[PDB]
Amino acid sequence: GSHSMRYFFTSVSRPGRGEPRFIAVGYVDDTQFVRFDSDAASQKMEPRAPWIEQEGPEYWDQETRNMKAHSQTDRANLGTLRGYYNQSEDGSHTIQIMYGCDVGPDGRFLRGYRQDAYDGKDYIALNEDLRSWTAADMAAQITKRKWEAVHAAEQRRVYLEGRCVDGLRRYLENGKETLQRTDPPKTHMTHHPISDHEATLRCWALGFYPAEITLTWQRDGEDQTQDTELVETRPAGDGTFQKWAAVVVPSGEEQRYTCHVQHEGLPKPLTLRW
Amino acid sequence: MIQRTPKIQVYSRHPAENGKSNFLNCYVSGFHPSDIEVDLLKNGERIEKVEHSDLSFSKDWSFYLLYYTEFTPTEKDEYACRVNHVTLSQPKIVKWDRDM
Amino acid sequence: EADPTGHSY
Repeated sequence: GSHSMRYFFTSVSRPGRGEPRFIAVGYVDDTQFVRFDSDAASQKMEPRAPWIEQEGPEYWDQETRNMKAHSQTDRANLGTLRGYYNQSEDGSHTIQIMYGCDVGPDGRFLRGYRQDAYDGKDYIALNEDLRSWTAADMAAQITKRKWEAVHAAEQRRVYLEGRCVDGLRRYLENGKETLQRTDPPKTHMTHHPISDHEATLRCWALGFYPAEITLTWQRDGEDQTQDTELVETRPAGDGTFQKWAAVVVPSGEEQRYTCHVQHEGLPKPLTLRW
Repeated sequence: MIQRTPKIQVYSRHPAENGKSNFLNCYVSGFHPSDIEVDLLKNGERIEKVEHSDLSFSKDWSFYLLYYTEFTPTEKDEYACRVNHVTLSQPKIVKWDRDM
Repeated sequence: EADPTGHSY
């Protein structure tokens, strides 16, 4: 299947309370593999997946340099944006950045991304063509003009089509025993009387990977979409995911209902009946 | 800037089995700004050791975090997650229910 | 691997 690598960065100003908090995380697909935290003791990029630990000292040194540089740029940028917007020094502000690339099953480049936000709203984004920018407001237009003058877009494209792709490809091979696996959901149904005349049926999917899954309820074969409560997909804490769907049914009618579970790790979709 | 209030789910890593060691999770998502207060409680009392995932965010720029602790559920012990955030007037408590 | 290039706004 297709794969992705993403880095997510958050810097938050802390007026009166020292330097901004900087937190960086890297992902391959739904799996986190590196982190940097400015308040942590190491002051290094750190491994968060087994398969990255075998990268040598020069990898860790370089990634650490990259994080310090990102940190420092964000710090100056918090000041810059505060000036563009005429904001009070008293307020806490946030810069977030995401970038990364997607590859197909043959490792070929599908698309790249680079997007910046200020205080949780779009600020400036690289367009899909990897040659132009979308600025969200008048302040971001200043940045757009600057990044045009310094040919930032070409620099991003070089990264996104090159090292982003090369890195992801190496990671997918090195961590193939986990990144290229699919853990099918462990499924079961539970039953919870609400009264003598009603019960909840809950259809569970646990321990699955990757995160994408569909759970659907039927009554006599017909989808019950509107009546179905679906929780948001949630991390188990061990690298796998969880989800459930529930329906409220008339007591005595539980056996008319079925739950269908679809996941790429299943030989065939599963059907459950009380 | 617009602020967004956290969504909260409290649950266990594994289906609960009384007397068997497990992990208690509190997954907070869809919030902004990132500053947040998340404690895990046993019988109304703050659990001492709680850790959390590395701050990340979704497509709409809102943040998410997993907070967790080892626990050994029983019939009688009550667990909860207590969340405060700038958007909440006062802390919000969500009881752990082994059926959700 | 992260992008070594940073840019001021």
